[PDB]
Amino acid sequence: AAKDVKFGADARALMLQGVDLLADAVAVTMGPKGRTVIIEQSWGSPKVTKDGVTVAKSIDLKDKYKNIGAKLIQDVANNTNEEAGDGTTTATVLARSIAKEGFEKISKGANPVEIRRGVMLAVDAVIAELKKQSKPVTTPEEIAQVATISANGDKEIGNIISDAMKKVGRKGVITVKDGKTLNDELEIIEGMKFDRGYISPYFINTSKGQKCEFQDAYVLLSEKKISSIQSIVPALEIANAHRKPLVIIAEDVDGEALSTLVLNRLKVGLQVVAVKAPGFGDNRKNQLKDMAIATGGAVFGEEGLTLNLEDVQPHDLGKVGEVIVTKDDAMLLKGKGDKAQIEKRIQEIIEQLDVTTSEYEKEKLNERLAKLSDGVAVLKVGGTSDVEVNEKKDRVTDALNATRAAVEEGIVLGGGCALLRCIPALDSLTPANEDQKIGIEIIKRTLKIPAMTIAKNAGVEGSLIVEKIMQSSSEVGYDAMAGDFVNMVEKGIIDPTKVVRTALLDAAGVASLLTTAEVVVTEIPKE
Amino acid sequence: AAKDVKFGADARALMLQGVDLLADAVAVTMGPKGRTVIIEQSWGSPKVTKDGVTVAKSIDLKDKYKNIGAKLIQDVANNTNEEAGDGTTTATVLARSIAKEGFEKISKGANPVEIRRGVMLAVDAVIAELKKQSKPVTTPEEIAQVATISANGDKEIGNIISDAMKKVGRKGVITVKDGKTLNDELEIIEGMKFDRGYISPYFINTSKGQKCEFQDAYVLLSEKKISSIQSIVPALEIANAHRKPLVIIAEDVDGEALSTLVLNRLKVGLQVVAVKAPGFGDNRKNQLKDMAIATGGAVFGEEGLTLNLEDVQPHDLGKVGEVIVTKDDAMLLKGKGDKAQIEKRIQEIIEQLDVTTSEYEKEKLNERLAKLSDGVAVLKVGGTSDVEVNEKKDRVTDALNATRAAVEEGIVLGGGCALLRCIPALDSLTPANEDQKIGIEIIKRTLKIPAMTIAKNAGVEGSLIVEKIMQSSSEVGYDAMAGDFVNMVEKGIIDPTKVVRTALLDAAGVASLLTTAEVVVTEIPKE
Amino acid sequence: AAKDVKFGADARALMLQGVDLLADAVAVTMGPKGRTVIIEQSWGSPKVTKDGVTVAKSIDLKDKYKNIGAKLIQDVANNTNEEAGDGTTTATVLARSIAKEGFEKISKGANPVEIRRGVMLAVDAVIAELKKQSKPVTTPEEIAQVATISANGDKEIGNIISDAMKKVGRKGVITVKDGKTLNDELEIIEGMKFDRGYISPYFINTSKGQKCEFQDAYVLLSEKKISSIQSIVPALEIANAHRKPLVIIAEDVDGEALSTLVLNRLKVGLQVVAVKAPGFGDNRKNQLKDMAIATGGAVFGEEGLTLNLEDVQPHDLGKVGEVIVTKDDAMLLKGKGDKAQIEKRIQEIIEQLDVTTSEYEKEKLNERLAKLSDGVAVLKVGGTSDVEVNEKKDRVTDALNATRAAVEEGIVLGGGCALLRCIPALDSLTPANEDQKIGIEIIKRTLKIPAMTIAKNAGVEGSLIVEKIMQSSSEVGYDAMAGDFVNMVEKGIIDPTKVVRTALLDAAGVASLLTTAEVVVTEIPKE
Ligand SMILES: Nc1ncnc2c1ncn2[C@@H]1O[C@H](COP(=O)(O)OP(=O)(O)OP(=O)(O)O)[C@@H](O)[C@H]1O
Ligand SMILES: Nc1ncnc2c1ncn2[C@@H]1O[C@H](COP(=O)(O)OP(=O)(O)OP(=O)(O)O)[C@@H](O)[C@H]1O
Ligand SMILES: Nc1ncnc2c1ncn2[C@@H]1O[C@H](COP(=O)(O)OP(=O)(O)OP(=O)(O)O)[C@@H](O)[C@H]1O
Ligand SMILES: [K+]
Ligand SMILES: [K+]
Ligand SMILES: [K+]
Ligand SMILES: [Mg+2]
Ligand SMILES: [Mg+2]
Ligand SMILES: [Mg+2]
Repeated sequence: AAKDVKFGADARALMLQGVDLLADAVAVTMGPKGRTVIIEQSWGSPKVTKDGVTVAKSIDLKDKYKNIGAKLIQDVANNTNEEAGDGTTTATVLARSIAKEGFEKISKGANPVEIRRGVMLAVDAVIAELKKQSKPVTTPEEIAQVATISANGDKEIGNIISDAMKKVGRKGVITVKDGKTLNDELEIIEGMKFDRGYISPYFINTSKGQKCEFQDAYVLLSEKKISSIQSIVPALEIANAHRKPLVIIAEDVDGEALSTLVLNRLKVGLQVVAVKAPGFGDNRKNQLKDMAIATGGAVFGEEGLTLNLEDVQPHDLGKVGEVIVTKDDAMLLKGKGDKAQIEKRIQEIIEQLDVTTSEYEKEKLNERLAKLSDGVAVLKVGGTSDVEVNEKKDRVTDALNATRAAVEEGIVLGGGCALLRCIPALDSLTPANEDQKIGIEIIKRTLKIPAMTIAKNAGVEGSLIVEKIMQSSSEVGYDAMAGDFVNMVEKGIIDPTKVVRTALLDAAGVASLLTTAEVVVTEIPKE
Repeated sequence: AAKDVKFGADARALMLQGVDLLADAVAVTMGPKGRTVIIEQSWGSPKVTKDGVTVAKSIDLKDKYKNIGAKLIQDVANNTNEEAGDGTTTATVLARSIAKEGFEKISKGANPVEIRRGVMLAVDAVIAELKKQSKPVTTPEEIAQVATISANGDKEIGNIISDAMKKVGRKGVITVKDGKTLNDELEIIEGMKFDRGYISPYFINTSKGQKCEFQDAYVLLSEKKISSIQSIVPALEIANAHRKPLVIIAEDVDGEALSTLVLNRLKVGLQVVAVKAPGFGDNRKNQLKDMAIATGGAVFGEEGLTLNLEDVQPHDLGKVGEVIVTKDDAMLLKGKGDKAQIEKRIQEIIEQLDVTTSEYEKEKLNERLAKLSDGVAVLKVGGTSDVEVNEKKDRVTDALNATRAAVEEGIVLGGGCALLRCIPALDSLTPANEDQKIGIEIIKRTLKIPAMTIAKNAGVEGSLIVEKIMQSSSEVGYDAMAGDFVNMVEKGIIDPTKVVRTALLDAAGVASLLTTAEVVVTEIPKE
Repeated sequence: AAKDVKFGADARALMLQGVDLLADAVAVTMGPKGRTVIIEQSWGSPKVTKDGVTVAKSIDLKDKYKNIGAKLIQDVANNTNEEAGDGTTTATVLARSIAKEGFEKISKGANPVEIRRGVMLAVDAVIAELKKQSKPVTTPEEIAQVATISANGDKEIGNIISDAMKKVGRKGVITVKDGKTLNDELEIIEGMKFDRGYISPYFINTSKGQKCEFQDAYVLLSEKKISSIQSIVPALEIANAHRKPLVIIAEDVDGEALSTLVLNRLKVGLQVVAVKAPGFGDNRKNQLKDMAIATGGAVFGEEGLTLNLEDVQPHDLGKVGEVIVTKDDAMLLKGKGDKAQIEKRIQEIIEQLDVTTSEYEKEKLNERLAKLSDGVAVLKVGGTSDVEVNEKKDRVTDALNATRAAVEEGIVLGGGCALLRCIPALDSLTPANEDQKIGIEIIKRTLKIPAMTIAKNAGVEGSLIVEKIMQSSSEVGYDAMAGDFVNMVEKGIIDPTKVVRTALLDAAGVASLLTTAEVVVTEIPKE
């Protein structure tokens, strides 16, 4: 394949043109006053979206040289989306700013590698300052405010998320599905999440979602590994006799048993799924007992009152109404166990919580209580047509991800003012030479970009707004939706720290490497 | 694939051009004085229709940017057709008006999201007013008037529909079929409608209507799911040797059996279709044995006197005269079961009705007896050629859908006067800011469109007609066919409330979302 | 697929151009002085024809808009050909006239739907007048005149058809085959025709005609349905032993026996065909025993002196010289029954004719006598080459269809004067408004077209001929072949009523619907 080679400023200009095009397309959706982007779909209706990485991933350019910058910005946005789940537009605009400054600061005597090192040093200092200034979340009002801010100022989504996390706890399970009505509905379904996926992908019974879903499934628990075929055949016979699916939760399944299960499922049609038993040692036995009590079943392989898998009986297996299994996790939703046994187990765990003072035991008992009690939550998004339902689902997912991020770590000022207050942290750095000084100055100039973009999207002059923000007190910022300078914390314009630091880190790490190029090699287009 | 990105007013202008073209094509058919549209068919004679969604779905534009607006208006029309079954042209014209106003009201300082929120609020207020103004239907004359109005003023269609619903009840089953004479006639045929769609879309054997039509097909039943390939091979062999279609009524069809069926149908040509079994548990078995007696077949998989699917022999399966299957519902009309067993099960059901007094059991038994006794009504339309028969079928289907809608809910003034009287309901709203006020004004101006279009199609000026209507009393409207201001209720120009509110809701919900776009991304054309 | 949309007079002009082209091509063949059309055939010699439907079906235009009008006129011609079997050119010219008038009478204030309604009312009135003016056929001279007029003035064909219907009765069976000589021949073959097709397409033993032909076949009759395989296996054994084809005529054949017959015919090669038993109840038994005595066989399953099927013997099966069976009907020509039973049964049928006086029994006995006595008649068309043989066969088929139509219903004046005398019938109609009056006027102007076209093809001025005709008495018309005004009834220029009313109805029904169009949607041609 013949190739074309470009040298010097021409390649930089072409790649900067590509980066500018992609970032200008992306940045129109930033802020409370941003607008949407319509993307043509080949198989049906066009998709209307406000999500930054969704816009970034859908732009490919005919030119070979601009496509390089487009792909690099796409990489920035995708990394930011995967690591944090939010703040892709901020990463895109920061990447464009850093790339433009780096391209403009290249001369014959300049050393781009030392500029990259200085940029990395400044970014590390800013991240340290951000972590120092962070504060934790303690009240449900903060959760509601975070959810509302992340959902483009929709208060109903924030209230729904806050109520869901009240009902299922701060570490509960929340799932988003498309609805069939005009309003949003929240349903609380009992269940557990034991952080174990399926052993073999042959158990998948659907083509969409890549999950194994069974209804009214039998529960099979074994403390020890399943090796003998005769220890599992009667269970399969019982499951087939009742025409009900079977769920196998043991320590491990060897090759012979797994092959037999796969062959029976593919040929006969038995709905059998085997997963790894969660926990280790004592915790594994405790959690097996927990599911046995919850589903009304029993634990096989235990030393005390040992019950063998060979003489398995229908009454020795628990019943679960619905099972959902994926490659990362699996859930059993509604068991059929007696309430008395569940109450006894809960009381025993509560008593054991007050017996010993240790992090490990207390955390394990709290996890067991949460699994046995909280359950899962499902959110249904309503609307009239598919496009608006999809857009609302995107906003709800972004709000959920941002709320989880703000629960894991602390929160900072929103509206782009968090990065502005970290500029004085760059005054404590001592560059080793001129190039590190150039990099530090590039980062210092770049740190003002998010606030300027948010102000510009609102129809005002960003420079004056940023200058006024920097001259006010530490708690005063700009309210773009209202157009007034207000107390950010009191008005509830707050953002997670994780999203901000992740976006800054990814943008800097990719753009600084991009700005060190001298030669670009691309393939000649074919006919 | 390379993509093209457009910014600002260019994309909006192109999308508006596409929307204007599609809506101008659609709107010529609205009103009693509307005209028809000829759509070319690639496999035969051209199709002449007066139906709005049929015209809308058949317009695709070469330009990539106008096609987005075309697809969005097509989605509006399709949603209106699926939810209500009538009023697609009204939805199309309202959508065009809202889109044009929204595109005209976008400026640098405007916030389209708040405009959309205001539009939604105004639409909700108007819908509440419409629900308040509605009145129910009490006499068959109102039904005849509704059917006549919905059928483009054809009194014979209204009379025949009124007679049919008198004979089979207001909540019966009515079907439309091709006639072989010059006139329309009504016949009563016993049958059942079990309310289930088809498993796979590959079973469609027709080009028009998106349905599955077989004649003189056998019936296969299975209480349990069909999984093994060999459990279904003898039935397929029987269907092939007997050279007649086959119908499978199973709990579910897994991937292997479905793949075998679709490959056999595509390669050999067997007319086989599988649909989901209606009901659950005991009701499921009751309905399956319902249809077993109705067809004279047998129920497979039952615990008592179990009969396997592997040894199926033709007297173990029933026969039906004709099969109608669509994605939502399916029916089998003329079974071949003997009368004695049907009667004996009828008396056992009426006896079971007298055994227990409970809502669930009584409702299930009433549904079963209605299915086994009342039967369906078939309408046959007359004509000399296929084109006029198809046009009359479209009009009769629209009339039936509108009659059902006006039976479920109330009726309002026709001719577009229902929305005009709801304009004062918008004067009690207090917008939160300028943008919500702009949205409310957009909706207020849009509410006059249907009456103006109906008047314009009649060859007069719509503005003067609307102005004179708004200055008259509450019960006075414009008769487009006669050209006189008359009492709508006395003259019988009335519309269902459900159709009006559905059309308005879908039109607003899609057009307001469309009017918030800033960037359009389309794929570059290929060679 | 990209599509093109046209509005207003452009689409109407294009469709009118297409209609004018097709009708101008068709109309040159109308009348006694019409000319022929040569149509290219891709696989051999060109086809020379004078039939209107054949010419219409072979014109396809490159332009997408003219092709719509072409297809509509083709639909008119095909419907007229399928319904009456004659008068396709009249339908084509009437359709063109109505379409042209309707396109000319469209303005801003016009309502085409009311115009269509007025057209339908006018057509109904004209058809009622035509039915009033009809008179029946009573003499062979009228039949000869009808056949001669329909055969383009060929007296030999008329004489042959008159002789054939004299020999085999007015409700006899006449078939046309290719001849191998220079002259036309009529041959009389005894036989019976029971109006029943065969059960399964698998019995076809040829590629041309889609009919099953056996020679020197056995006859098996069963009063009841054949269910047991052992009740039929000896029949195939006897048929294979004598190496003769077998024809089975039973009430019905179940799936098992049909599959066995198909398998044996495909693998072994036995010439067996299954057909349905004609007649219902007593009539079925009477037909079965009549064909049994005609073929010298016996009827199995009769209650009195029951003869079983499992012990079937060669002498129990009738013998027939040859069998012709198709989808719609089947023929048994040369049975081997003894003359004594046939003559005897003739005597008892004649006796029971005079025993009771009832329309049902008298009709059944008359059909039984016709089947047992008349037989069939075959017409062989002679010529030197294939082209002129095909043209003569087309004319003979047209004459046969017209003669059958004139036997079923009455006759009216020919030469297009039948429609002229119905113009005053339109003066008694009172239109509801202006548009219905416009439609009535359109029909009134259209009614003069056939006479004008016939006169125009003769080389004279049609307007003067029509004006002179309307000023003469009721029985005076124009003789286009001789150029004189003569008494049409005396000279034998007469036409069937069915052909005229069918052509008028079809042409009006399609053209009036066509004239209401406003928008035309066509696909962009692909390179
Ligand atoms: N009312 C408001 N006034 C000022 N700033 C606001 C207001 N509401 C939100 N913001 C800020 O605007 C930003 C919201 O941007 P947005 O959610 O569109 O994009 P993002 O965080 O880069 O990621 P994504 O596109 O994936 O959602 C955040 O920095 C948030 O703090
Ligand atoms: N004689 C009449 N005078 C005034 N208004 C009328 C008259 N007849 C019908 N209308 C009104 O005109 C409208 C009829 O619309 P039309 O039948 O063209 O299509 P639609 O309801 O939008 O749906 P679709 O095309 O799917 O059938 C209704 O609002 C009806 O109330
Ligand atoms: N000698 C005649 N003088 C005047 N009119 C005649 C004479 N012979 C026949 N006609 C009339 O001319 C017409 C014959 O038309 P022609 O046979 O060309 O076609 P057609 O009946 O329209 O149908 P097709 O083309 O399918 O055979 C009839 O209306 C018939 O009454
Ligand atoms: K965004
Ligand atoms: K319409
Ligand atoms: K002709
Ligand atoms: Mg965000
Ligand atoms: Mg309608
Ligand atoms: Mg003729």
